[PDB]
Amino acid sequence: MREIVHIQGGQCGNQIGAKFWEVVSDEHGIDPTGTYHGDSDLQLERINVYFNEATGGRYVPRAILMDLEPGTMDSVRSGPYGQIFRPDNFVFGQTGAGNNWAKGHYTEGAELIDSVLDVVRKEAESCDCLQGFQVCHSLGGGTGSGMGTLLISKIREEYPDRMMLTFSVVPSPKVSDTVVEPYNATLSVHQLVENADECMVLDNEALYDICFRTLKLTTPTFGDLNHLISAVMSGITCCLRFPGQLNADLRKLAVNLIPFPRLHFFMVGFTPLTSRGSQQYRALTVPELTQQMWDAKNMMCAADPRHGRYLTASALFRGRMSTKEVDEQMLNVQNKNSSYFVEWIPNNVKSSVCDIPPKGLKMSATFIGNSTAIQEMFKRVSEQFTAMFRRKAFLHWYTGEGMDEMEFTEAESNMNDLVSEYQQYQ
Amino acid sequence: MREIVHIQGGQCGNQIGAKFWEVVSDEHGIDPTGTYHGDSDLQLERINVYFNEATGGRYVPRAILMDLEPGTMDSVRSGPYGQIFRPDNFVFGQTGAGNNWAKGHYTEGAELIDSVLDVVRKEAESCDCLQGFQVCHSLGGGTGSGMGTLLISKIREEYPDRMMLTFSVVPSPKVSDTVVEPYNATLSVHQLVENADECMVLDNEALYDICFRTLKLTTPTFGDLNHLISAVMSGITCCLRFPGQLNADLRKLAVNLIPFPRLHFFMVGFTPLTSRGSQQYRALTVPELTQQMWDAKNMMCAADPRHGRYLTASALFRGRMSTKEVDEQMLNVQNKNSSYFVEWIPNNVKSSVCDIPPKGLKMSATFIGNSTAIQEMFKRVSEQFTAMFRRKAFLHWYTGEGMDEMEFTEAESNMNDLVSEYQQYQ
Amino acid sequence: MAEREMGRLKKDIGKMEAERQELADKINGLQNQIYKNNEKLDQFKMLMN
Amino acid sequence: ARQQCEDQLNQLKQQLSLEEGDTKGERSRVEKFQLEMDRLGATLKQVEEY
Amino acid sequence: REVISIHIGQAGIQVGNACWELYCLEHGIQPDGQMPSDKTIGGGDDAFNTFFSETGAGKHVPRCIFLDLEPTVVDEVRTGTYRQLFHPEQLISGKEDAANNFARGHYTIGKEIVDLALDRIRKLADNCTGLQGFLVFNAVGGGTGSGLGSLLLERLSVDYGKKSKLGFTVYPSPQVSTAVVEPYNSVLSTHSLLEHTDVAVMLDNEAIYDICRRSLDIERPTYTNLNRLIAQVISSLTASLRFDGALNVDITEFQTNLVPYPRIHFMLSSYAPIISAEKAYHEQLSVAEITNAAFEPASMMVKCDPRHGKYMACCLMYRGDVVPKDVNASVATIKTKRTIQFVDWCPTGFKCGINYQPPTVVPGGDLAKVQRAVCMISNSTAIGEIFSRLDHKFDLMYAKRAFVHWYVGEGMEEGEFSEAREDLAALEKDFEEVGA
Ligand SMILES: Nc1nc2c(ncn2[C@@H]2O[C@H](COP(=O)(O)OP(=O)(O)OP(=O)(O)O)[C@@H](O)[C@H]2O)c(=O)[nH]1
Ligand SMILES: Nc1nc2c(ncn2[C@@H]2O[C@H](COP(=O)(O)OP(=O)(O)O)[C@@H](O)[C@H]2O)c(=O)[nH]1
Ligand SMILES: Nc1nc2c(ncn2[C@@H]2O[C@H](COP(=O)(O)OP(=O)(O)O)[C@@H](O)[C@H]2O)c(=O)[nH]1
Ligand SMILES: [Mg+2]
Repeated sequence: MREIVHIQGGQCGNQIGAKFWEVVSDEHGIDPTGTYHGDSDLQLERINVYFNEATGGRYVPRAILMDLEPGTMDSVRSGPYGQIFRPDNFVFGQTGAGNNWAKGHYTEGAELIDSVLDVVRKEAESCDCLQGFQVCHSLGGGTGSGMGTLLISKIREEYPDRMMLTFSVVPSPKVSDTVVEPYNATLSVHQLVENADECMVLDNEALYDICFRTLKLTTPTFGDLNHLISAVMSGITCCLRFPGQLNADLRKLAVNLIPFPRLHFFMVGFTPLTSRGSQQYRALTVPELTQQMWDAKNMMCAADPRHGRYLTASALFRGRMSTKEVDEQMLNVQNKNSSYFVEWIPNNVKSSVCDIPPKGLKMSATFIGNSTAIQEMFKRVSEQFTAMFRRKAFLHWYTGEGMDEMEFTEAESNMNDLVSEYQQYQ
Repeated sequence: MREIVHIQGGQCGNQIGAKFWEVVSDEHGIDPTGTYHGDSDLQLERINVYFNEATGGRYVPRAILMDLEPGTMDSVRSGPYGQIFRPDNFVFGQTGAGNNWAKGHYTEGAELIDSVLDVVRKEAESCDCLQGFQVCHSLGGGTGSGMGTLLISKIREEYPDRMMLTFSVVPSPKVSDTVVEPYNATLSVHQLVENADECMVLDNEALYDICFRTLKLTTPTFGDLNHLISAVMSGITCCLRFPGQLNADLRKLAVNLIPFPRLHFFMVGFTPLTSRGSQQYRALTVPELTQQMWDAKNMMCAADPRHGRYLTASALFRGRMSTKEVDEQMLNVQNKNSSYFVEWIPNNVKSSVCDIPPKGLKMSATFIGNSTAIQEMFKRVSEQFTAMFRRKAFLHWYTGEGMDEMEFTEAESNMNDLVSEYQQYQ
Repeated sequence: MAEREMGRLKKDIGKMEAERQELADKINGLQNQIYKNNEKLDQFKMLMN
Repeated sequence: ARQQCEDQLNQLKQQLSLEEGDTKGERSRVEKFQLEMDRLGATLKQVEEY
Repeated sequence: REVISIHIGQAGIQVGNACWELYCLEHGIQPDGQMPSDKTIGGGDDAFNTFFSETGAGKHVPRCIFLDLEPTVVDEVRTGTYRQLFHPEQLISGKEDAANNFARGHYTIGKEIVDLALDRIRKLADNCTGLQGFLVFNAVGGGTGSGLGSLLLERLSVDYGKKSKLGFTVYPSPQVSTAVVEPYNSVLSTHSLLEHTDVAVMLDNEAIYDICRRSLDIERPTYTNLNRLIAQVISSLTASLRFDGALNVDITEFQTNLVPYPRIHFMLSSYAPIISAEKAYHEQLSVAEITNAAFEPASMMVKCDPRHGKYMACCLMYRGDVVPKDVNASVATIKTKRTIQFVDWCPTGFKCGINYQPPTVVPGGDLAKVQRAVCMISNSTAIGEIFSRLDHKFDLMYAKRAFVHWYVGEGMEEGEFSEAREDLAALEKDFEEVGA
């Protein structure tokens, strides 16, 4: 009865969501032909949260794709577990944004959003007890950020009190594959400050560092990063789909983590994230899970938690474990580190448990922290934006598209006041 | 007991009727050789509403074909389901109308209507308990419009108390098939409005758009437009032929849809309509059928159903449904947008339920709206008539065969005051 | 060429002038109906009190 | 003659563009007013039920 | 649904030579009169009945009369590749030519041959049941097309009247013309061409030379080349009565749809795609671009810019595989185009007839094999320019009374010279006011 409408913006969001739907279909035990081929009944009492039924037992995701190039949709169609998608959601343009955020927020929005909003409205009135939306995107590009941001604002204006999760991968200095990252990132986070209700920040720098350190892989392609993000995505929503001994729904997680309205940027991790070789040598206990949690070499964001203070933390465990062990481990960590955890919120950590573990594994645990160290990414993006905008570099591609130095200065000022609030509370 | 007489005037009417008899023959399970191979025994019970069973099992339909060129008969008798018509039902002439309403109504009608009435009277007196007449024709033609409405007047003068259904395909703004359509359209509508009991108005642009937007076809031809119109007609004539929880025959439909004697011009629609590749992705669920019915992109007219108000509406469902369900959405759709329905009529909509879904489906629905937004097509035709008659264009082709200009002036006045009386109900 | 263009442009401007007048009448009607409906809502508010 | 012809053609063109932009604005206002109409209708229905 | 055709002069009978060179192969008739016993191309026994009428066992005779006064060309037709096809009496040949003298062809010589031609026209309409109308092929740019052509035209009009008359008249060219005295015969024939012929189709020599030089790239075309595509256009406009299409319009519809006023029947003509044998395939051919080429003034059979005029009505005859949707899609873009402008006295101006039969290629021809074709025939006001320039040509010859004696000494007084020019002027001013 609880509802999470999935939306995938841009190529990065589309591929990440495709892997995520593969993961969720695998978890619920349904073939890529749409039918059900699982064993346990417990996979079937909560399919309605992430799958609409069709005639004949064919389950189809409640997902909507959005981009401007047919090639991404072609790739998603060609890939496995791609046919399950309803072809009534493959909405797209024919020109491509060109990473011109002004173009993707002012010049293709007017021709694609009037349809994508209709599709999302239909999918949101399909079911009754809406909890919210899950939008997967990149705050670096043109059409993954412009259209995604305007669409998030539209859903904000249409559903005033439904929760939006924005799973946003943020560009990094060492993974800057395009030259115009800051002009789009600043302008996107500008509006994501007002619009969304929780934004989880991801970055390819920390993703590659994890794939080189924890997994110690040799050739980590985009597929494995998408798999990591998808596993986190499917592990953060276990309480809605599966029974637990201490549940944790969306608004509970929010109201626990965010103290003040503007402070809704999170860093997320995952345990156990272990290499194939060294996995066979390790037995999995709750202290092991929490060590691999808190260790900074496991955060999926390139933000170092021991460079600041934890506002709040949250741990979603999955496995038939013991609540006394969970609570004592969390408080053990809190007593070990008495400065990295904020002074005026007693026991700022929140913990919850679910029964069914991810397939294959026996125990798992996702981690969401509202650390204040995340200001470093924002201040670095602001520094790069000021460096590029101090001489109007690349600016004409947006100035002739509709925006102005007034809006750019406004975005920079909003970033400055965001890091100001973070430093003030730290 | 009850009986229906089909009439086909014009080339468009003949093709539409051929497709209609194809559909009805498939539905009752008679093969194109005139014999019977249906399985169930709920079909022979009402098989006599259309087919006069002859000695030898040759169930021949009760439809009469009329036109001024044997080419249409060649086509109909050659095409599939052609060897079941009657040789007597092939009355014709060998001159041709050539789009001139004067030739249609005076030059050739005055000597072919005797032949058409002979067969019509023979069939009407061979069928005991008549229910009505229904004719499929083209308003922009010369044989289906002129001679058509001439026969309409003749038969209405003959039988007063038997109702008339006219499936009339009207001119179009975008697909301008002919040059002198507005003259024929005005001269046929001016005759019809007195003798029209129910007038299902159709047009080809609103069907091309359906086939290119909803059904998502590549080559939408007449072999598809006539199929859609046939589906709608069979949906109209379902309560007579089949049992159900809540019957509604032609008289019930007319009484529920005509609130004033000069308000009879229905916009039709059929649901469900799905793309061939997405058939098995959405469930034929009664709500889904309802918001497919109450749609603008699923009408069969150039007029915008949201560009005015609905006076009355009727919905004939077919299949195994639940009346509580059906009526709950019938009331919800009327409570939602209260500005599109007439304020001074509670219960704007009727919802009849049959109990045999059509072959190849699980359930279906046919919509018939007597809305006041239908006046826009009449306004377009009337302003075209002003633009032409302002210079007596093509006037000699009429005035040289038995016409005066008084008919033209009175037709202008009639169209003007009819659109005025539609307007003043708003 | 020039006379063709002016003929086409005159026809277009006449058609779109007519559409503009229709839009003006639509706006006037909508304003009147919103006035009536808001007055009715005020009456209903007082009745609720 | 032809240069005068084209000059008047151009000034008609600019006037038509002006009026076309005006009608676009009018259409936007009409859509907003339809929104307001339907919202007030819904609120009135809720109050009547109350 | 049968139609008979008459061919007068030399241009008429050569155009008819091309037409009956094409119809025989299109219906599969071997060029001697009998269908082949072994192979059966196409089908439909009634399909060929419009132009060929069966006789006896297996010989099919045409429905045309080739009448001319000079025997030099009728004898060539008699002895050529078509000897057993035609009928020995349907080839009427006098003794002496009209010699470009319109008066001589109208009064002296023509008076003793028009009745003989009528004696066979009547006996040919006797054995035809569903007669549709008459089709005349002639060039008024001489003495037999103008004189005898007119004489036969009005003598048929007074006798039948009800049956329509489709003419394909080859007027004198803008500049590239043969005879020196055309500006007399042209007006002398138009005076009786206004109010007698029903639907006239204007043809030019120069424009079709231009088409053959820019489309088939034959830098030195000839009368055979021109008459071949003329016959192709005739077949593409008469295909409706013979081959069954979804939206098919015969002679009566073509007439009642394109003539808004009594005497405004003066049309253009175009055909698409005229493409060489080598470029039959390298160009993408489809409805959109063939229709686009059907309107370009460089692809018009009469050398006059349609941009000078305002269209009143148009008809488009489609051949072969043409779904009736992209035709409307194309005419929508035609309406949205800017160069071509209609008249406000008509809001809907297209009649898009369609037939399911691809065009035929004559053996060893200049036209390639295409899966489809378009024949465009439209009324327009730009023909007033043609009549005005021809009026200017007539005035100079008349003010000096040149060449007049060759007429007045053969039977025509100055009154006809005066009144034909007056009525052509009335035609031109009527076109002015209608375009107004
Ligand atoms: N397109 C085309 N034009 C032709 C053809 N034959 C002749 N013409 C032109 O049409 C005109 C008709 O020829 P005429 O001079 O009238 O010869 P005629 O028609 O036999 O009349 P007389 O010989 O004078 O009795 C000529 O001036 C040529 O310019 C032809 O085969 N095709
Ligand atoms: N995880 C993942 N990241 C990607 C992929 N492709 C690109 N990226 C990164 O994420 C960002 C995506 O930008 P992009 O989607 O192309 O912008 P858009 O075209 O406006 O949607 C880029 O800056 C890349 O560095 C992918 O397939 N997977
Ligand atoms: N939708 C549809 N329209 C048709 C069909 N056949 C003909 N028409 C239209 O009907 C019009 C002519 O009407 P017609 O039946 O020929 O009347 P007639 O000329 O007197 O024979 C044409 O403009 C066609 O566009 C058909 O099968 N389906
Ligand atoms: Mg000669």
